[PDB]
Parts: sequence; structure tokens; C-alpha cells
Amino acid sequence: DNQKALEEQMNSINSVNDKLNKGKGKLSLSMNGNQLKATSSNAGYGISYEDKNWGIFVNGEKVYTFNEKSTVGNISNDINKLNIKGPYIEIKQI
Repeated sequence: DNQKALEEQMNSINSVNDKLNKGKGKLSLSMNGNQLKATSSNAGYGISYEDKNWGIFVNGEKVYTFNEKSTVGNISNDINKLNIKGPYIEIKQI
């Protein structure tokens, strides 16, 4: 909408944080220059226990795709091993 040209890591990610921090497994979004580090609380346990098709998109391109019954900690920190420069990343299932 607007953050596109500016920072990008704004409310677009925090709206994600509120959605992912829903009780069970939860992915937190944070960026440091060339480094996406998403931390998973709930001891790595998953969001859900059912098959949902998940995904992350950086500026219209696919970053990572996963399932809610997976260990959000093995999911998230894999994404972070990559240490991605991803500024505008949409973390939401499809």
C-alpha cells in the first residue's frame, strides 16, 4: 500500500505477529538488515494440528511454504539460517 517504498517491515509484519501469536506455536517476525530472524515460541510446537498450506512471500516472490502442524521452530529458524534480506515479507497461509 505505501510501506512498499519506505521501510516495508512495518505493520505488515506486526499484523502477522498478532495472527501467529494466537496461543499455540507462534512465529515472531524481526529483521536486521540482511537477516530475517523469526523466533518460535511455545517450545517449537506448531500452531495447529491440522494440514494447512502455509506460505511466505517477499515482494511478490515466494520465500518459504509450510504446514501449521509442523514445528514452527524448525520452520522459522530454517528460514533464518538462510539469513534473508527480505524487507517486505507476507507471512500468511494460502
